[PDB]
Amino acid sequence: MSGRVGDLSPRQKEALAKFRENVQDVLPALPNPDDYFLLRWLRARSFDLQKSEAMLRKHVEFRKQKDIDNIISWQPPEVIQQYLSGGMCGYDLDGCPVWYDIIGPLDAKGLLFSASKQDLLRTKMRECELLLQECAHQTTKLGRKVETITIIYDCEGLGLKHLWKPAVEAYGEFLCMFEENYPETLKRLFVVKAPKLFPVAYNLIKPFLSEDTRKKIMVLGANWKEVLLKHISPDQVPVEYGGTMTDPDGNPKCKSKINYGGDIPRKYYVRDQV
Ligand SMILES: CC(C)=CCC/C(C)=C/CC/C(C)=C/CC/C=C(\C)CC/C=C(\C)CC[C@@H]1OC1(C)C
Ligand SMILES: [Cl-]
Ligand SMILES: [Cl-]
Ligand SMILES: [Cl-]
Ligand SMILES: [Cl-]
Ligand SMILES: [Cl-]
Ligand SMILES: [Cl-]
Repeated sequence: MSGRVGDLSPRQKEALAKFRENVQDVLPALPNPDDYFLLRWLRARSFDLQKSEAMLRKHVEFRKQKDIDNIISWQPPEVIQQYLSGGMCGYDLDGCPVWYDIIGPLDAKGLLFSASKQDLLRTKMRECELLLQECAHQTTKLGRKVETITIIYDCEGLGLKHLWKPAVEAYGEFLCMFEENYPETLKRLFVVKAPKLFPVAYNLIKPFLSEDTRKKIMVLGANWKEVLLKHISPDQVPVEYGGTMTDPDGNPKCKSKINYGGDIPRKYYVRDQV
């Protein structure tokens, strides 16, 4: 029993009806408060009515404090726009948007020396909202509900520089934000090209992850391209990641969609310590 629309148990259906009744005062100000929306919060707290309501009400306050309704129109500062890696590229075989994270070339120190933690976190919030918006568009296009995302997490080049304490702490703040505000949004996360340092790095961030997220993390081995193509059509995957997708100009990295980071020029630095 999956706890999804169309599949609910009698106890889950009853809990959903009570939940909607209990939180109806905040629904008008939420985006599309359909059963699918409500059930994300209920599944995240195992249909505990008190905990689910507390989680949703905290999210309502987050949306207000961070101006989430208007965040898609907020373009990050130059250093972040140019050097914060990652991007949305393609859809998986079930129609879910795919997000690429590119860790190796990420200059975490340069970013923290060039941008406020608040603007870095706001940029990550905006990414979440962009992905949810793409899910809504896919839902309309496909005529069935699309509400999760697939992540390709490229750990090639992961190194000790990424485990600088302020970077780990800032990333943990992002992860907590994700868990508290975007529950039940991750479908699967594929870690590719992980080096030997990966288990230590993973242990540093596990404290910030939910058990639900941990269950969805799949660490791939040498045959990672093959595995990706079992989940995503080749025409939806960059050549760089085993597919046939390119930028319009032929570039196999699909850089028009995916930012590949890089070391941040000193002209962007705004502080000398963090
Ligand atoms: C993200 C923010 C707030 C600022 C950007 C600059 C910055 C602080 C970068 C942090 C660098 C850093 C600590 C990268 C983390 C490396 C940790 C790993 C490779 C372990 C694996 C991490 C996983 C599986 C978490 C994935 C989370 O579920 C996700 C939301 C994708
Ligand atoms: Cl520039
Ligand atoms: Cl210290
Ligand atoms: Cl260990
Ligand atoms: Cl563990
Ligand atoms: Cl599988
Ligand atoms: Cl420079």
